[PDB]
Amino acid sequence: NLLRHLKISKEQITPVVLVVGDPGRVDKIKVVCDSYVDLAYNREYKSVECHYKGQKFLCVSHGVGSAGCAVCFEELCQNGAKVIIRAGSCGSLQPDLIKRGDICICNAAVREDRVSHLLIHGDFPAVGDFDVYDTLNKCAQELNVPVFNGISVSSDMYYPNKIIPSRLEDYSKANAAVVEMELATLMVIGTLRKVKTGGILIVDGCPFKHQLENMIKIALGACAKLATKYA
Amino acid sequence: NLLRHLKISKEQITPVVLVVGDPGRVDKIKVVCDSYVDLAYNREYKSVECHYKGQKFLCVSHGVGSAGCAVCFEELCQNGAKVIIRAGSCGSLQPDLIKRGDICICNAAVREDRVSHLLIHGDFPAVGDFDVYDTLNKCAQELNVPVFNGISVSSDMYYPNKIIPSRLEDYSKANAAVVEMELATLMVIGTLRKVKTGGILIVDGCPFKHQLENMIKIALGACAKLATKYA
Amino acid sequence: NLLRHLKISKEQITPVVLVVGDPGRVDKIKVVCDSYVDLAYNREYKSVECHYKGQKFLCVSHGVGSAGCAVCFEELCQNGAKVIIRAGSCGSLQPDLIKRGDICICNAAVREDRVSHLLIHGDFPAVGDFDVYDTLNKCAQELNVPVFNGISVSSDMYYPNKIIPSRLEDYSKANAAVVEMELATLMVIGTLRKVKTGGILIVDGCPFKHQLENMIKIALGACAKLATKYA
Amino acid sequence: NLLRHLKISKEQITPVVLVVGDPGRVDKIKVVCDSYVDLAYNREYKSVECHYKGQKFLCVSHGVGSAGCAVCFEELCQNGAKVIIRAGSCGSLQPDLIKRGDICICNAAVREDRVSHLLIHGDFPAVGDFDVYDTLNKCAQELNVPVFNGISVSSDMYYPNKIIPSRLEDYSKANAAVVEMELATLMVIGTLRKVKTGGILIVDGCPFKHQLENMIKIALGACAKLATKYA
Amino acid sequence: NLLRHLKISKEQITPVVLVVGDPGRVDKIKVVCDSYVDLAYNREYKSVECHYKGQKFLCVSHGVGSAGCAVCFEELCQNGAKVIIRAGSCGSLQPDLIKRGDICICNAAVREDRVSHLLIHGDFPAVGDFDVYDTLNKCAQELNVPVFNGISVSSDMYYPNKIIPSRLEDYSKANAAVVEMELATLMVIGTLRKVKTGGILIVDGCPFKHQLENMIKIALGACAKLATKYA
Amino acid sequence: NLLRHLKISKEQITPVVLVVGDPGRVDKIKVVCDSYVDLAYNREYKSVECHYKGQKFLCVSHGVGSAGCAVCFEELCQNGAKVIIRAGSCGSLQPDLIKRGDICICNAAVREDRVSHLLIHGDFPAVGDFDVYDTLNKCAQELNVPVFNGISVSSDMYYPNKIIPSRLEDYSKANAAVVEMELATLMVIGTLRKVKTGGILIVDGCPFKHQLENMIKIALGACAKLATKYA
Ligand SMILES: O[C@H](c1cc(C(F)(F)F)nc2c(C(F)(F)F)cccc12)[C@@H]1CCCCN1
Ligand SMILES: O[C@H](c1cc(C(F)(F)F)nc2c(C(F)(F)F)cccc12)[C@@H]1CCCCN1
Ligand SMILES: O[C@H](c1cc(C(F)(F)F)nc2c(C(F)(F)F)cccc12)[C@@H]1CCCCN1
Ligand SMILES: O[C@H](c1cc(C(F)(F)F)nc2c(C(F)(F)F)cccc12)[C@@H]1CCCCN1
Ligand SMILES: O[C@H](c1cc(C(F)(F)F)nc2c(C(F)(F)F)cccc12)[C@@H]1CCCCN1
Ligand SMILES: O[C@H](c1cc(C(F)(F)F)nc2c(C(F)(F)F)cccc12)[C@@H]1CCCCN1
Repeated sequence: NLLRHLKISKEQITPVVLVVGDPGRVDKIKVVCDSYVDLAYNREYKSVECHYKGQKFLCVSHGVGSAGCAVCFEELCQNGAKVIIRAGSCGSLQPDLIKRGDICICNAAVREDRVSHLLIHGDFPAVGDFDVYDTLNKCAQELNVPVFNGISVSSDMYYPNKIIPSRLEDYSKANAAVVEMELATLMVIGTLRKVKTGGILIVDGCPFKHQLENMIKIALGACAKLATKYA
Repeated sequence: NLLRHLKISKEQITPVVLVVGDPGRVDKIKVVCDSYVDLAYNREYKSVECHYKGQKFLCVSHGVGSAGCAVCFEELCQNGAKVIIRAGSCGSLQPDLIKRGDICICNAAVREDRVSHLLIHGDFPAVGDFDVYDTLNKCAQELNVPVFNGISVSSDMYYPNKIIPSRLEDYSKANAAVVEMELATLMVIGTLRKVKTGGILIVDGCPFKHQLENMIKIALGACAKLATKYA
Repeated sequence: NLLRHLKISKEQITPVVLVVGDPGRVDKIKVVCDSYVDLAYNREYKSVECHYKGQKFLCVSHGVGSAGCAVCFEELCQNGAKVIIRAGSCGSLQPDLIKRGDICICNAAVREDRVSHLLIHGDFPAVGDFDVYDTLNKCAQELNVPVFNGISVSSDMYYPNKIIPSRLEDYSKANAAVVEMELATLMVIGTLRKVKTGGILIVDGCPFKHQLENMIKIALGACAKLATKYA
Repeated sequence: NLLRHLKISKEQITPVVLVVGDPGRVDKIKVVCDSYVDLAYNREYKSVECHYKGQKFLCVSHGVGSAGCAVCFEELCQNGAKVIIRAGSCGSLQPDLIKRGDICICNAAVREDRVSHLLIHGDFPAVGDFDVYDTLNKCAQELNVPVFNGISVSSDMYYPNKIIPSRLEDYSKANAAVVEMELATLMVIGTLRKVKTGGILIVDGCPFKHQLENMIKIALGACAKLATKYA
Repeated sequence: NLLRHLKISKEQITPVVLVVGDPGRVDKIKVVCDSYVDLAYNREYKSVECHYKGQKFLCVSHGVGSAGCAVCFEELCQNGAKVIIRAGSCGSLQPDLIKRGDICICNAAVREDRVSHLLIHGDFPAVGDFDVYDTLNKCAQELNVPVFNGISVSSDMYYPNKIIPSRLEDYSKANAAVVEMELATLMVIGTLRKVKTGGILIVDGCPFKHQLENMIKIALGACAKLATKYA
Repeated sequence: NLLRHLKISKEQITPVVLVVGDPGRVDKIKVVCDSYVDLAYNREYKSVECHYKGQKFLCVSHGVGSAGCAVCFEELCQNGAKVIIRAGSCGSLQPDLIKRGDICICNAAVREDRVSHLLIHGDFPAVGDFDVYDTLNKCAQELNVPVFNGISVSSDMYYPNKIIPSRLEDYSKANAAVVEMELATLMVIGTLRKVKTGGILIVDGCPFKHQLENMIKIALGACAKLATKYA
């Protein structure tokens, strides 16, 4: 009784799941835990059980882009996952303030996908669980890692054309901090299925004009903290 | 140099502002503080300086509905206000779980207004500041008052007709907790102007099928806590 | 058996109602009638029975903005009101032609609200009753007061930002005369509930780059004329 | 220097124009005037100069549907026409009240076209000139012909399918009286170009479940009345 | 048992129909066939039975614009027509490449109408039948007539205003070749009713900055080829 | 000078590219060619040079979903690819007619993504190149493999919820044949960048109520045929 795309079973699903885009990132994360168990690898979806600080939680890759990741997240959320934290990279939308390697823990997101709109009307917020956000922030503080907080623009467009103007500049003026491609989708799906979500991101560019290791530490720390509550 | 609709001046604006819909509610709130100073009353917008736990903060009425309240909130946000907490009433969207007199502290809202859409594209979240939410929650806990947390549906429609179906049932299924008329507007305006916002509401009905005093205590407590940081 | 927000009863509702935004305006209007009876004051909604030229009609304040005023107008329309005329202020959209203190009697309006869209699809016109418009015009003429006629832009945005362009310039080029915030809402609600509506406005600004007394006279005149038909 | 589709020249354009859909209707109208002059016939656009009650005005066919008629109306409005009255047939949207052969003089219309939306944002009303409406009504009264007044639903769909529900039932509940295909387009174009418009229609069906001659008389009467003002 | 607007009967409908906008074009086409039979002329809809290369097919005029032509096309498609090819004129959207008199055979179209949107959601393509396109192309080649291939922008706006920008420039950059007013409507209706459609157009202008006879030959050739299959 | 996500270089890009969703599918395809060269594997994007019938063309995996695949397709289209054919699986939208294992070669698609809408207005068709479609069809015929032809619904939603109705039933009634998740995106991107595209799909389910090998043969055959033209 395996999940259709993750090819893992319901019993293999822990309460806390760390998600990342790249299956290769799962491999670099697992070796930084105390131990791990490889579970499956199907398409872009790679699943490993991570063991860290006496706690147990999966790390799963979701692929690039909202529709791809919705299949991952739906399979998790409908099969016992209670907390999903996305860790990844992003573009800065405030290049004067937030620079290469800076880390942003996000509370909400702009819904520039389609799938969330196929699930619920556009007016509904893409918003993470406060507790997951508080936990992520507290782990950062404990490790003395400075971080930013803010809204991420989640967009299905990576390569713009020159016909329809990009809204990234509008959202920068609206004080959105960063840009990526899956957080909003995660948050809407999460909310609809009673799954607590959050997101922590490392800036690796700007669309306009050691830190990684720390980001990962923060994310694994938050997962261990959250996991403790369900064990 | 008075504000056009609030008829108060920039110097009279404290860092923290409590907002409520009804000017009569301002009067019932002020007398529960240690002392107060009546500042102005113009149209539906009543402003009083509240004194509570050694702290100083305004209580301002915003009127019914999103466009009316946007004029209030814009005048505050553009003239020195740093934290705005809305306190009011709402309908329950989960009548089995959340009942008459229950109190909900909200993290985000559904944007069923127009004014927010005239300010920023629909995909952008209506989301409150986490710190304001954490503060509100902590005051509740300190007073041993149980509370719910969740998304509020902010709608410009109070009296439905029978032509266009209401989305309230959709949003209830999407796990939105409550319904009111101004929170989303507050949150978008707040975000756009770098003003930290939040909302605490008391259930007084359902669109489908002592506690007040406690709500007010929580709200005044959070305002005093937040105010301390800027004095 | 009181109306929920107006706090008046069905029997207190006359066939003709004059509506204005500001409760203070009700007070300045009532004293210009032959006599009056104060009925209620709840939130921003102030109701007074006006007596003028042997006729009987209410003057009710509706607050600022479309959602707020929809609660007022729905309570009136569902409880026996047959004719509602809004009197108020507006911005000029044709500053070369229509200046400070000029009076505009409006036949239709731009629906830049939300509530009307929650009632009926966007394609439907916001249009006043011709008879109410003809009456308003005829009273103006009788008093030898010059007036303009045209479409009003009804917008939920008073304070623009600099992200999303305002449509006010588009509508000025489309030959819309004035701008305000509630007429469209009135007209749609009116049409949906078989209530005859209209609007007369005095210019008090421009968003781009004695007369009051006369406006009020015109409005009270039209109300007396219309009221005569139902008594 | 002929108009591109009407194949008439600017000098041949009178201040008042009667428009109808069918070129054959122009022929049946012209012979009921005192005299006439055939001007042109190109595609569906037939133009004749009508002479009636000592007055001079064109009767022009506009074809079926909004985009077709917009070319007619734009050529008229940009080349000296001041008043355009559409006369035609329609479906009843209130079959209990308004029956086969009843005549409706319309004040406004539902914009279920595209071309008007390519000219101006959806929120803007399709509304006729009050004076043209008053004139049409007064001619009816003079001839003792009973008439209805109301909003027409102007739709680009004549033959519905069974996938997307028709809004005709919604608009019937919204108290729209009749349905046709060009009035809204006329009214928007009219408003944008400072041309006074109106519409008088005879019911010839229902989408749900002697009089002609009188309609035509009313229309020719109104044209003669309006024309007198510019001669 | 006549069709309501075409005024022909079901038995008079051939499997292949050539459609054109102008009823006068039907007259110039019929005389180029081997023989013909005039069937009807009602409003802008002129129907003639064409006889060419031993084959039998109608030529029908559809009028200007999408809503008008939808009535024509629906009456054909619901009454036995299997193949509809539109032949007409268009504007070039690539003036450097495609010039006056050049001929474009179109595979798909931009849906800038309303009626198609009243039939099926905007996301659905306006696309012709490949076989009809292949046939049209092969007839061109047989007659050694050079042709272009591409998407046509079908727009309900002929005369732009200066408020809402035209999308024609956007679609030119998107590599749309030509512009006209009815192809998209034909293609959607065709697809919905299982009718095979296509379009061949001759450039006669640009919105920016012998060949006819050949176009007609190509169109009559394709109709004869297609007709052979059903006889 | 490697492509950012494909991690191949411009010189490694052939004129014809076969694309598939699953990187594992690339592996099963390559071994069926005469020979191959593994080029790269980064994230879900696996690239191999295929050698077949004396011809040279890449096979590249694009991942699940529209936004993910747009990064793949944009990198190809902007770096020398002239023909992209997608081969994959789909759901049947006509379960009576089109069954498990049946193969559909698609001419156009429904744009239920977001990224295409961020590139060009919704009215623009998602349509493949006719020549690629003709080639695919001819290879099928040569191998005596029966196939269907039609429109695919491309949707970003795989797992529906029960709040917002799925349009799949609407599109089935509109005669769309199949459903998948990337074809529309491919086709729009293709059209915008002057890249010829197409799609061949094998039915493996229905959302309502040997053949593989043949599909692959057809796809490799079409790629070899198309490649011959550029070598
Ligand atoms: O989402 C991450 C990301 C996205 C985008 C955006 F969507 F705006 F173009 N920009 C990114 C940037 C950018 F340079 F800011 F543009 C840097 C790092 C990651 C980015 C990447 C997207 C490609 C796949 C990996 N995630
Ligand atoms: O926003 C509060 C409120 C709104 C609405 C809604 F918008 F859904 F109809 N319902 C409320 C309810 C309701 F009964 F749940 F419907 C109770 C108490 C306050 C409500 C009120 C609205 C009227 C003015 C005072 N705030
Ligand atoms: O609706 C009236 C009004 C509105 C607006 C608009 F919505 F465009 F900004 N502009 C007004 C102006 C303006 F100056 F034209 F902008 C003058 C007087 C009244 C105005 C005011 C709005 C604030 C509350 C009282 N009614
Ligand atoms: O606009 C007139 C008309 C339209 C429509 C509608 F658009 F709803 F289907 N219904 C009509 C009806 C109808 F029967 F009510 F449906 C009767 C007479 C004229 C009608 C006709 C439409 C066909 C061309 C002549 N005008
Ligand atoms: O559709 C044909 C057409 C349309 C348009 C457009 F819709 F863009 F304005 N432009 C055309 C042009 C134009 F000059 F390119 F603008 C030339 C020839 C026919 C055109 C004409 C439209 C008027 C009625 C006859 N078909
Ligand atoms: O796009 C293919 C596909 C999609 C969908 C849809 F989007 F409707 F749900 N349904 C599919 C079906 C379905 F069973 F018809 F629902 C079968 C096989 C592939 C399908 C799959 C989607 C998951 C990732 C692989 N492609």
